[PDB]
Amino acid sequence: GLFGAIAGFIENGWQGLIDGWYGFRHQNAEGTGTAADLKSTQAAIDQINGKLNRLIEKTNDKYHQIEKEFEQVEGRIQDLEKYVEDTKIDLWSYNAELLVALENQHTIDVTDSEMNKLFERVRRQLRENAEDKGNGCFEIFHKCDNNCIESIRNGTYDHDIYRDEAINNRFQ
Amino acid sequence: GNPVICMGHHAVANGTMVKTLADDQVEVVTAQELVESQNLPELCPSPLRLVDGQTCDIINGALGSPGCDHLNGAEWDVFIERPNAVDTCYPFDVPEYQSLRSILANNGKFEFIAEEFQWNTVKQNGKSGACKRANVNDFFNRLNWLVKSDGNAYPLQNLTKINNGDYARLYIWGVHHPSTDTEQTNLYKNNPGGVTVSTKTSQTSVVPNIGSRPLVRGLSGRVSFYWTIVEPGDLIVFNTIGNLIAPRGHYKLNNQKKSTILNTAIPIGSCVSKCHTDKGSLSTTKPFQNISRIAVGDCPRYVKQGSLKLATGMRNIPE
Ligand SMILES: CC(=O)N[C@@H]1[C@@H](O)[C@H](O[C@@H]2O[C@H](CO[C@]3(C(=O)O)C[C@H](O)[C@@H](NC(C)=O)[C@H]([C@H](O)[C@H](O)CO)O3)[C@H](O)[C@H](O)[C@H]2O)[C@@H](CO)O[C@H]1O
Ligand SMILES: *[C@@H]1O[C@H](CO)[C@@H](O)[C@H](O)[C@H]1NC(C)=O
Ligand SMILES: *[C@@H]1O[C@H](CO)[C@@H](O)[C@H](O)[C@H]1NC(C)=O
Repeated sequence: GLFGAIAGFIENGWQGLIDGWYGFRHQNAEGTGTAADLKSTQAAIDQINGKLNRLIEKTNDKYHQIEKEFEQVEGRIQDLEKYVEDTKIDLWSYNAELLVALENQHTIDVTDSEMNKLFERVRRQLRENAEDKGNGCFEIFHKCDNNCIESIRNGTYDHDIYRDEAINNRFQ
Repeated sequence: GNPVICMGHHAVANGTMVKTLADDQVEVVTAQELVESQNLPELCPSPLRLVDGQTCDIINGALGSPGCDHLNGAEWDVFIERPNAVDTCYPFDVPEYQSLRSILANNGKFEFIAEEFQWNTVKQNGKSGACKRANVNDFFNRLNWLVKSDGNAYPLQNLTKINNGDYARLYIWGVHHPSTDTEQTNLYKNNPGGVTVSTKTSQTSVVPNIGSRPLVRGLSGRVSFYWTIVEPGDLIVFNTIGNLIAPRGHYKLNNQKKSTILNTAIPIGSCVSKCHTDKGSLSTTKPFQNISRIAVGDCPRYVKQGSLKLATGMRNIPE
C-alpha cells in the first residue's frame, strides 16, 4: 500500500488482536499487554462500510425488455437483438471488473493509511521522550508503568512529566 | 531495559484473495462476494403479481383456445408462459407473432368486452374437431367463424364499431385458408374470398391462401390472425366477401403498459422476491448476478464473471 506500514515497516499483523483492527502492544518493567485502538479501528470500518452501502442500492428495476433466446436464426432483426444484448453485457461486465479493482485498491490504501495515522499520532504524543525503532515500535526512554502506558493509549500522556528523565537517558 | 510500545494491526490465519489494479491475487482479512451465483428453484408470487399460463401460452390465452379459461380477467406484472404449453384449437399462425405477443404481455391484462356484431345472412359459430372443448367440436371463444348461408349466400359484409370510450381497444381477427378451390366455394361461395379491415388512418386487405398443407391436428386448413388497435375517437370497419374469422368483441388496453412475460418451466412457490430469472427467482442484495441475462423485476445486473470479491478489510499478514 501507499504508506508502506502494513506489509511494510510493520512486519506482520497480530492474530491475537481480536477486538479491533489496530492496537498497541507494550513491554515495561511489570509485564506485557495488547490493547485495541478504537478510533483508528472505527475510522477504517466507517470508510469500508461506506463503500459497501453506496454499492448495494443503485436501481435496476426492469420489466418489458427484448427477447434474448432464440430457437432458429431469422436474420437481420434477430442479429441486432443479440448484438444489443451482447454489447450491454460486455459493458456491464467491464464496469463490474473495474469497480472491484478500484475499490479494492482504495480499501487497501485506506487501511494502510489508518495504520500510519495511528503510528504518527502516537509518535507525536511521545515528543522527545521516545525513538522510532523502525518496526512500528517506540523505545520509551523513561520508566513507564501500566498507568503510564494506558495514558499513551488514551491520549492523556503528558510528555513534559518525563522529559528530563528521557532526554538524559537518550543523550548520555 | 527501556519500555517499548508497538503499534500494529490484526490478522487471521487464512484470509480471502481479491484483485486490485496492480495485483490479481491479494490476501485480505475479509471480503464480500458481489456476484450472485445461486438462485431459488422456484418463482416468488409476491410482491409482483404473476399469472401462470399453465397449458396455454399468451397467444392462445388471448384467442380463447380450450383450456385457457383461467386466464379470463387475469391481470399480471409478469405472465409466466410455459415451454410445455400445447395447442388445443384450430391450426393457426400470426404473421407478426412476436409483436402481438409483446403487446399482450406488456399490456398486462386479459379484459375482454363482448360486442354484438350483426353479421348479414351468413351463418355464425362455425366449429372444428381440431378444437374440441369438453370433447365437443368447438372454436376459439373470442372468435366467430362465419360461413355461407343454407341458401348459398355469402354477401359483402360491412359493419362498423365506434370507439367513444376512454380506452384504446384491441381487436383480434382472422382469415381462414382452405386447401382447395372447391373447399373455398363450399365454405364461402365466392372465390377468391377476402377480408378488408380499416380505421381512420389505416386499412388492410388479406387475400386467402389456398393450397395443400401438412396435416396439423388432422387438418390442412389454417387460420392467420391479425389485430387492430382502435384509439378513442377512432373506429373500425370490417369488410368481407369470405374467409373472415370475426371477433366477438375487444380486449381493453391499459393507457400505461408496464407488464411483461417470462418463458420458464420453473414452478411458482411461496417465497418473497422481486427478481425473477428464467432459472427461478433471485433472493439477494448483491449488485451483480451470473445466473441468466433473462431477468425481470428488481434484479442485480447480469455479468459474465462467476465471482468478484470486494475487500472489506486490510491485507492479511499472519504470524
Ligand atoms: C361439410 C361438407 O360439406 N363436407 C364434409 C367434409 O367436411 C367431410 O370431410 C372431412 O373433414 C374433416 C374435418 O371437418 C371439419 C373440422 O375441422 O372438424 C368439420 C367442421 O365442422 C368444419 N367447420 C366449418 C364448416 O365451419 C371444418 C371446416 O370445413 C374445415 O376445417 C375447413 O378446412 O371441417 C376432416 O378433415 C376429415 O379428414 C375429412 O374427411 C366429409 C367426410 O366426412 O363429409 C363432407 O360432407
Ligand atoms: C356499409 O358500406 C356501405 C358502402 O357500400 C356504406 O355506405 C355504409 O355506410 C356502411 N354501413 C355500415 C354497416 O357500416
Ligand atoms: C456462475 O458462477 C459460478 C461460480 O460462482 C459458476 O459455478 C457458474 O458456472 C456460473 N454460471 C454461469 C451460467 O456461468
